[PDB]
Amino acid sequence: VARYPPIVASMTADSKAARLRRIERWQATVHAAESVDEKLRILTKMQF
Amino acid sequence: ISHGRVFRRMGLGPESRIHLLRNLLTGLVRHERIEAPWARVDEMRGYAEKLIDYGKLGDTNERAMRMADFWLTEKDLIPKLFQVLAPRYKDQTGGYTRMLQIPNRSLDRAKMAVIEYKGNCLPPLPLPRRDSHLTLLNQLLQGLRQDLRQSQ
Amino acid sequence: GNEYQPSNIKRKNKHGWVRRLSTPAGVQVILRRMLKGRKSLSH
Amino acid sequence: AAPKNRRTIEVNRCRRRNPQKLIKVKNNIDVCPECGHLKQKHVLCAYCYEKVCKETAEIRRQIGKQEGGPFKAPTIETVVLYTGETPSEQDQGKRIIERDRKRPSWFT
RNA sequence: CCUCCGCAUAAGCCUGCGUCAGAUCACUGACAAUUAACAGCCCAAUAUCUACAAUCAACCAACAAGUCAUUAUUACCCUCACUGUCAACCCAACAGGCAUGCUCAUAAGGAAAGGUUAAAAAAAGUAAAAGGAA
RNA sequence: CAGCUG
RNA sequence: UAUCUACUUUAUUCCUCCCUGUACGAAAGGACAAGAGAAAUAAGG
Ligand SMILES: [Mg+2]
Ligand SMILES: [Mg+2]
Ligand SMILES: [Mg+2]
Ligand SMILES: [Mg+2]
Ligand SMILES: [Mg+2]
Ligand SMILES: [Mg+2]
Ligand SMILES: [Mg+2]
Ligand SMILES: [Zn+2]
Repeated sequence: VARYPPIVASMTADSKAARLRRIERWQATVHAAESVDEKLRILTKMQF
Repeated sequence: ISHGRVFRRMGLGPESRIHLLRNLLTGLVRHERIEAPWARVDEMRGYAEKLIDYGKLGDTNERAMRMADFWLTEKDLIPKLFQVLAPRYKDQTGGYTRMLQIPNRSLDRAKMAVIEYKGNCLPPLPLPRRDSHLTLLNQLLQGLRQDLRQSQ
Repeated sequence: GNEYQPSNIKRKNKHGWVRRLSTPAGVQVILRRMLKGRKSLSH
Repeated sequence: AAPKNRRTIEVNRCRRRNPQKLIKVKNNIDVCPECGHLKQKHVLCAYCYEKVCKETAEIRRQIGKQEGGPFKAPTIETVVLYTGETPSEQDQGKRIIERDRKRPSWFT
């Protein structure tokens, strides 16, 4: 009955756990991308 | 003119003072003892004792869980506030923290303070003791108390 | 004061050894620097 | 504006040596009874507070070793134990932070 | 908590937060590094050819009329050298400027607060009774 | 002109 | 971007009303003063 928030890092902090969580929100956009052109447009756009 | 202005103005706005104090309060729920500069500490001391008074309102209370959700930036401390700190202080009604002064900070010579939460596992602070009851003045006054009790 | 907007092509083409020797006046520029005793006669 | 004349060292010495600019001899200063290094009243002893700070530093290091990783605040009270001490009957249902030195005279 | 910033190439600069050591709001000495496929660095003559833009090019639509090409004979047999590759960087100022490709809020990059108090005056922002250029 | 606005 | 001098807490008025539409004048006319009011400004809160 106790509604504890989930123990995760934050999305906006300047830490190293928070960065991994930002990586997960990018990847979560890939999982929810419908067509394969969308997925391949996400997985290749940041040119490093 | 600041008559009856009760809040320090801090940080770089009202929002930023509430985020500074929220970081100090998060630090003190986590570590149970903090050195920080003095004005920041007593501002946050006001907020700290209120936060336990929301911790005693029960885990199941919705308003308490909203306040704990805001005020504790690390979410693992919200089980600590409702199962460690609030059961610890379930007897006494106030005075959950103690604040003392440290010597001034070496860097910029700021007035420094410690607050801890009372009754924590950490080594105790060198608390300022009153003088012994067996001193000269305290024995004269003890004798005087014995005489004024002898009036009845 | 960003009057100097550098490139090496303009620098060697303007003031290099070959442009200095291309004219008689420029040869006299080199000769004056050689007589003052300078470490850089040109670019 | 700019200064009309140059101030002299007689005027200057009267300015920067009057008692509003001198350092006040303070007299809060006592001797800490426990350590004998002189402290100030109304302020904790620097020395004894440095003792307590260093021991909370070792204890928090071992808290960090027994937790492992961030976001591991236990829902249990904690007890610090030193070498050769049984956990008491009161210490049951509390996580235990074993130390490697002796129990100090001032920790209790 | 910001992010109108980033990451690369270009131009520029030329070892300029690598390791070891030391002196000095709180540089000197030693050592080590940038490895070519990317990019520069090209071309055997002598003749002779090159009327019909580009624009999703399809028509349609035009005028300001356009950025791209060979053939003939002769000579020709060895082969992967040389150079660039670093950085927190340049031109200024003691604010600004900067070509191009991607990312268009970021996976990348960062911090507006030395500590306090909360006077005046000044700057900026927000709110303002009734009135609405007086 | 009407409207808004320290 | 203030160096020097100097400096930084020394109750009026209008309108109304009354007295009075009396005094005064002889008719026209028509008081003062004092009082009550309501305003406004300034001064101090
Ligand atoms: Mg290639
Ligand atoms: Mg590079
Ligand atoms: Mg980042
Ligand atoms: Mg401030
Ligand atoms: Mg400051
Ligand atoms: Mg102005
Ligand atoms: Mg208004
Ligand atoms: Zn002491």
